[PDB]
Amino acid sequence: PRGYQLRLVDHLTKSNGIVYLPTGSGKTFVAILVLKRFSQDFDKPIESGGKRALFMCNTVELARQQAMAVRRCTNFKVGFYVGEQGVDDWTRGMWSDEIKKNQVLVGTAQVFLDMVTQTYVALSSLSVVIIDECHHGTGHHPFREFMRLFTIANQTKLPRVVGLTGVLIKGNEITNVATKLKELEITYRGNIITVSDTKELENVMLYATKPTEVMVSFPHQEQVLTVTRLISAEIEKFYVSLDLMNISKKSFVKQLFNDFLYQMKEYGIYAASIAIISLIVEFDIKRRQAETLSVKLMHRTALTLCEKIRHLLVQKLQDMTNTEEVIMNFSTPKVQRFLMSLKVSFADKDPKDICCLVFVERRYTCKCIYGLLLNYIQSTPELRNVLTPQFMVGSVLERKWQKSAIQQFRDGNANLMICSSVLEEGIDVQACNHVFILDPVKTFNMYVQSKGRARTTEAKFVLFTADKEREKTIQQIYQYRKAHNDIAEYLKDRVLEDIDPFTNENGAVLLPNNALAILHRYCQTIPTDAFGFVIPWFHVLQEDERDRIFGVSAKGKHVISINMPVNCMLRDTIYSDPMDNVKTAKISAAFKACKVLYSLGELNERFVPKTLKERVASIADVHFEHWNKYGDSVTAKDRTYKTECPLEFYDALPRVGEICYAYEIFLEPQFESCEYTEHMYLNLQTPRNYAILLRNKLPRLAEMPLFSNQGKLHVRVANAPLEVIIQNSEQLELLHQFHGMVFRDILKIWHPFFVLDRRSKENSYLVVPLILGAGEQKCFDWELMTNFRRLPQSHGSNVQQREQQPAPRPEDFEGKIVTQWYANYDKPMLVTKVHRELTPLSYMEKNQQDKTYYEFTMSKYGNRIGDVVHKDKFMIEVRDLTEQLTFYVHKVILIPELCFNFNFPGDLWLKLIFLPSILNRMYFLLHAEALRKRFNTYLNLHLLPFNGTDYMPRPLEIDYSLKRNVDPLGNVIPPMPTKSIEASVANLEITEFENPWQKYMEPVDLSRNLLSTYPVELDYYYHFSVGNVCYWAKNQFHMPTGNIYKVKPLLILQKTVSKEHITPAEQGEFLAAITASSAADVFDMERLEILGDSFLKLSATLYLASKYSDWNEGTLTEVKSKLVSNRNLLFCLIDADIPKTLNTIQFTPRYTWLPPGISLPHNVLALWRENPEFAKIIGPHNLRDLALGDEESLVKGNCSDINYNRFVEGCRANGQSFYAGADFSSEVNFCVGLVTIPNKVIADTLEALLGVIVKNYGLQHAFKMLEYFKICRADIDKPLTQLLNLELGNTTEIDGFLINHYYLEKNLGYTFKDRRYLLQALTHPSYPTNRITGSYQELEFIGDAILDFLISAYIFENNTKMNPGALTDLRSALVNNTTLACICVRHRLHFFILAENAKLSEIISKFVNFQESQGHRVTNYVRILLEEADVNVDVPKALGDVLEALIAAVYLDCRDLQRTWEVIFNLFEPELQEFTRKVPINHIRQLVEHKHAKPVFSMVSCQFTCMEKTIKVYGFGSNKDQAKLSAAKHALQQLSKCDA
Amino acid sequence: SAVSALQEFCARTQINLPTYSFIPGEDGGYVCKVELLEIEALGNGRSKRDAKHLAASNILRKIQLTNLNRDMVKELRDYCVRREMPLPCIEVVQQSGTPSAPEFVACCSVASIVRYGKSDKKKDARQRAAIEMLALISSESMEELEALRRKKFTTYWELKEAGHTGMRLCDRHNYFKNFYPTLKKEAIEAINSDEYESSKDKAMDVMSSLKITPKISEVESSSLVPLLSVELNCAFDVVLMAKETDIYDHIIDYFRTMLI
RNA sequence: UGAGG
RNA sequence: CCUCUCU
RNA sequence: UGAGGUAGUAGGUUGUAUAG
RNA sequence: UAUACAACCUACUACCUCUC
Repeated sequence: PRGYQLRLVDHLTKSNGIVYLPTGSGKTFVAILVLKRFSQDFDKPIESGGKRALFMCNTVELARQQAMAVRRCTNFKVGFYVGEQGVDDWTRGMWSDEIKKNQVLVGTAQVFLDMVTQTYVALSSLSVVIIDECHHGTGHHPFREFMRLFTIANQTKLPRVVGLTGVLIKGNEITNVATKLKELEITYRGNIITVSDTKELENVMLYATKPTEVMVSFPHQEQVLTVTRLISAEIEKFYVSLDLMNISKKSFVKQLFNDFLYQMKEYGIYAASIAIISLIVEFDIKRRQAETLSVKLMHRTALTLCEKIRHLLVQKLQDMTNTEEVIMNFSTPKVQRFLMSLKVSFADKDPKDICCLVFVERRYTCKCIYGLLLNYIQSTPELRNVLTPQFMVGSVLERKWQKSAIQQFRDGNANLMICSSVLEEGIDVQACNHVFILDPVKTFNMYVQSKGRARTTEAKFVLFTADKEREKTIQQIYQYRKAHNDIAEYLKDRVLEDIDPFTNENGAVLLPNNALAILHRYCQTIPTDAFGFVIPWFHVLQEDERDRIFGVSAKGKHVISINMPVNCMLRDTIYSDPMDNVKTAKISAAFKACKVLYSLGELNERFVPKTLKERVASIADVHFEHWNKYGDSVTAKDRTYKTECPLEFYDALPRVGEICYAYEIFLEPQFESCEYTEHMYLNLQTPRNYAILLRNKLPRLAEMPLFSNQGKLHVRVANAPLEVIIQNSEQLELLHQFHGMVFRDILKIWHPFFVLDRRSKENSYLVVPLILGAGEQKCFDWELMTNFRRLPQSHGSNVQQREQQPAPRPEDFEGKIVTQWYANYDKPMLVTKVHRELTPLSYMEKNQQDKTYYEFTMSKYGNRIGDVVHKDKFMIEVRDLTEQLTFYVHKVILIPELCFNFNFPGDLWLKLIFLPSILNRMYFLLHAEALRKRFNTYLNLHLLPFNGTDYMPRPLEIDYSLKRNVDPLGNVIPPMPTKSIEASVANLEITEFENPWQKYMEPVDLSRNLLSTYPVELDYYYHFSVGNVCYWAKNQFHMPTGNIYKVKPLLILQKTVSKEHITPAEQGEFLAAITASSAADVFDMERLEILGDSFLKLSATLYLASKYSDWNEGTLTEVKSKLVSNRNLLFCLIDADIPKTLNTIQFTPRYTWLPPGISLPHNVLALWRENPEFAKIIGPHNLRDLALGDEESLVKGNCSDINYNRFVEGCRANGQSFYAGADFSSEVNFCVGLVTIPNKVIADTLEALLGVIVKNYGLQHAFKMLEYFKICRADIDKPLTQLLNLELGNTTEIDGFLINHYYLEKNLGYTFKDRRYLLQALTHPSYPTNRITGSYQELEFIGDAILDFLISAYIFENNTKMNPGALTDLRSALVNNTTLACICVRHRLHFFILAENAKLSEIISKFVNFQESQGHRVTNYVRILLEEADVNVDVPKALGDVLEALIAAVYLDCRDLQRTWEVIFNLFEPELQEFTRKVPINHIRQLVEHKHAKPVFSMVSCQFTCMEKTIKVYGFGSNKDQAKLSAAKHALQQLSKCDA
Repeated sequence: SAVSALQEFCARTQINLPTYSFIPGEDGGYVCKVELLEIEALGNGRSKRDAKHLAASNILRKIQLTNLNRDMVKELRDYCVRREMPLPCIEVVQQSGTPSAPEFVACCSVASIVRYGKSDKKKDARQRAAIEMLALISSESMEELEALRRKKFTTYWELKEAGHTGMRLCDRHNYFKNFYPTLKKEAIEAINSDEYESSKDKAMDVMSSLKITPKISEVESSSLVPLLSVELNCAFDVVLMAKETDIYDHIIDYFRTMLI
């Protein structure tokens, strides 16, 4: 059912009344809710339909506390008017100005009484009057006098009166309860409204069961000791000496000493010894807290008397001998009887069984009895390990320590509670099996409250009394009982307490009775927060209201209106059919509302609420049709994709007599000349180059950056082809042979299964040398090609052959490539220069003088090489050529005779080393322009001057932030422990974090540990309290105006609004969009993925909001998740035929690359494609064995019959072998042009491609692309492009809910033209009064998307220098509900939310107090706090959702994404700056990167070591990841508590 | 570590390695002069390792462009023994980081008050904890007078030999009772005796026996017979106030009761 | 000044 | 007449 | 890649001397 | 409990040489 609180609030709305609830913490909320219900006319001036509210209190302290409660829990200006401000000294004029400015007036009864009498304010102007502590009405009290002003008044316009009373009757006034309560009801013109005793609230007066009352009488036994007389004489001498001193005051000193004397009379010598220690502590604290010397002297002498009294009491104790005997013998008979009673009642009973409360009158008695009890318990080996004492009193530290003590009792750690007398308010403790009132009862409230704690009928209520007062106390208790029963009788009657069934077109039945249940089930399905479900609200139409709705029919019958939650489709009131019985009238309202719902749908054939699965199945064909063709359904790993070369490279093998195109490749070293880089600088810039010869023309390509071992260089492909026509077949044979020579010999890429490929099917083009043979044009180098069909082998030389041939000539080795037959095997090296001066005999230039070089070469390899034959020739200077074939992740003076001379130019050998890398970048750059041209055409931007045929590509840009870790030699790579003890823990409250000290720094309780404390600990308690270790003119909505820790236009929005700012899509951006992270290249797609993902979410949100306007956020969120899911984008991109052209493998040219113009033998390759049966079996081992050579590898293209049969047999035999694994797919995939790509890289590509369109073209053009990818099926009526301006979607009526909307609008930084959007944004599903608009939930769906895109666009453009991994973390942190909740609290927008949930209000107040403590800034403590998503909760989701709804409402009103940006930036600028300097990380990442805590993760349970304690905390979450995150959050909380 | 980093920087720059000069220095602390190529630096600490790791920090800071000289653990223990406070427990409770340069956290707990010191060496971290605690606990011939008045260790090695719990706040009242037996019996035979003509003479004799020099001062009061404040020079900080006539009987009474 | 004693 | 509260 | 050497850092141990 | 000197052991860091 509804809250006891919300049922009270409605009654008080209909009629005047005296709200009575013994149990506390409910009246504040009830007062706040009754105040807001009478706040409709607050804003209007008092001249024109204006009303103001009053809050009168008996005391200044209570008036102040209520004034602040109303300031913290409401959005209405509050004015505190009490005596201390000289209100008596005011004028009619001043009072009129005060009632104009303020809206609620909080004060004391005396202030307002004069105000209404002097006619400064009138009863008619006021709207509600709330009397806190209204039991004070009786007599001539100003509360009663104010109500008498209500007898002589308009009698038409009289304000509602609400009386909140904790205690119905004043202390010890029980003569005639009935007459007194009747007089109280006559005084306040309203019946007392209480709540029946229930689980929700317990009423002490309306309970029937009574415990077994026991009267234990204790003997006088007045044997007077002399120690008490001596102490008394000494204290009175002190009193005489103190009054005379002329001066943390004398009164305080008298107070404490008199209280000790009370403890010594009432509780005996042993208890007094425990209590003098308390005085010693308090007099020591005050001596330190003394400004002037005179006071310090007074406190020092008081302390010295305390030390003397401590001694006299202690010696009396020792004369007898903390033993039981010392305590019992030397104590008062009252205490003796209580201790004896304690022993008999709790003797060896199970500890979890006993729960008892001992009640004392004074607050210091608690401490002195707690000490006595703890020592007695330690002493008695029977009552030890049976009872645990604890005390409570009915400063930050004092409140914190009391809260801890009460929580100890509730969880059963502490069996006994010593409570100070109840006084004004009851005790928050569970039903106690034994209640023992140690100190004589003096009040009726005390008796009722104490007895009410012994709830169980078996519980014993013992009250200890004097023999002399026995007869008197019996009467007082008996009169209280008679009185209590009389209050019970009076409050018993004040307690807050046919139809034709519808037949479906398909046969079904909807009986009306089932309909109330059916409506409740439907309400459960609607999107709901943790705080609870919202049930429909029924209201019996007033007789006067019945007139408008119905005429003759509404006579002699009743009508019930049903209002469904504001989230549901039925936002219209459904008045029932006029019927005789109120009970039937509800069965009619429910039946009618259910029938209306069925028409709208929202119900199955059997009238069962429609599930999410059924809702999505309906939208399946409209949107997710392309899923079915891939054997998948939206209702109820990785994939392999064939690779297809660019169309420019397909069928590009040159022919004979047909024009061919040679594109020259220019390498330009972007490094200067110094000895290390001299050879590279000159050799790269040599006029001789090489060219990509092919039949198809090539597009303009971008300059690409390659990082050599000596520095960086730029590779450029010539825009202007060189057109050459081949004369015959011999020239083409030379071309292909030289191409094969380059890859086989110079680059060692050849495999034993590679055959030159003369069929022009795929990746068929050649590489040709060029010389400046002609004056201007560079002729093809036929001479070089004829000369080097195959590179010469290093035969070495015979010692005699050496002697014969004239091997050494200076000119021959000017620039060639040479290798040494000895040592380095086939290591080719470049002759940089040949020193003419140096000779084998020359002294080694090397600072290590070995004299003649002839010495070292012979010494190193005497056996390997004969002594050099020619002793007088130039020495070659060589520089090694690196054996690395991938180039994008950022001096031996040998003897000539000994080196085999390859006659290759050597200007070309380096350039050809970079060729494999250049070809793999040309391959993907060609695909990139294919995708560029394809998308510009669909957008019809192809004809634009910059995007047209005149388009010049821009040099590729290097992301300088990618980690790109490098293994040695340029390959890209794909502590101390200590022992600790074991423990466990309980979840930390938000309140604990508010305190600014670590747990270890907290001072000990001197109060609960009086005998074990040292003077050192007392010094610490004082200095910590000093802080040496750790308002009525300003509105609630005021921002502090300082650093918490003209907005520049976003370029994307500028490109969207204006055509002029559009810049061309670039080939470079498209290469980044296709290049995955695995490619291990300088650029990737992880950044465009961010902008693209944000756009896709923004566009899917706007599309679903426009197409299906009348859905709940639940269904829209679910359908949006399916639209943006990895599976949907996978299927869309696969349908788009783009995933074949993707860069997703690391470039190893030696193991996994099939070079252009060469392939597997046509025979084997055909076997693979024609026969899928044998495809699986073929493995790398089988292919290597082919070893075809000579004719089969070059001139012929098919493996020989013998080889073919051998291959086939070997592979099928492989089934019966060690290699039966058949996971051979990865190794042989490159051989047949297949690439396995993870399903995530495909969706990341689709988003990256959207991102390239969003960045360069703008939102409008990007929307058209979604139709291309078939993500959004655009309806004929509404264009996809106009999604932004599509309709996503009484002044006094709206402004009634929005009271101080001026301050909301000032803090937001935007003024709303239409406030309907503002009211919708602030409304909450629970709010039952707003029938104009819907809830935040609808606007929140739109706001989350808008905010995410706008923030993502900012982080993308501004924060270029962050690893794409951080730009994700930054985005996640900024958009988190916690971050939004903090900004909502900081900007003071929490006050304007419209809800009626008690839990929600409770948690919002706690979170606002915590944030105010922190300083309105997003700290780690807020991030670790539990949130609604993690799944009680201390971070409400409503605070962030309201901020998102306000951001949506700003856009909906303005219809400008630049104004919405300006608002968002002014709100988030502090967060943006802070999170850019220090980006926060995941909770799992924090826990695993913590230096001292090694996380062990199992309802996932994390065992971590924190400062010598191994604590395991369990995380409960619906999902395994959600449970792990909860465990990590609970852990991080414990680490934050006990840190170093 | 600082030394390791300076060591590695020299290797990387391909320059001369640092030369370290340690002298005995002032008080008990050595001073370390780092000699580096083209620069000179200074850093002094309690131990040679401590001085070296400070020298290193100072020179390293000038290239890019405190250490007490006593045993603070021992000093804190001596201070606690002197003031009668529960003896400190300093224990390394957490080791974490690379075995080449680790991080050690050590707790120091005088009674319930804990302060943490963290460093790169087990000993340095203990010293760090001890220093932090001493400052918090803190915020000389008297101890000679208090030694004659009552048996007291006044240093840790004297205590370690004999083998304190610490005076609880509840048990501070026994201060006069714990005075040396010879002094007490005499001050009692002085109190019980009535040979003295004046109570002023008795009061002075009993206080003189206990070696307490009284501080009689003028307390401002609205009374004909002067109100005087008798202050005492003892750890207990006894302070009494009475009228002139009663001042000397109250001294006698306090002493009798407390001495009993 | 109002309530209680 | 006193306590508490109020002005 | 493996092996060896030099300088350092941190822990533990042992023995001597010193202060406390 | 610190300090100074010498030895042993363990874990690690920088550099160098040789080899692959």
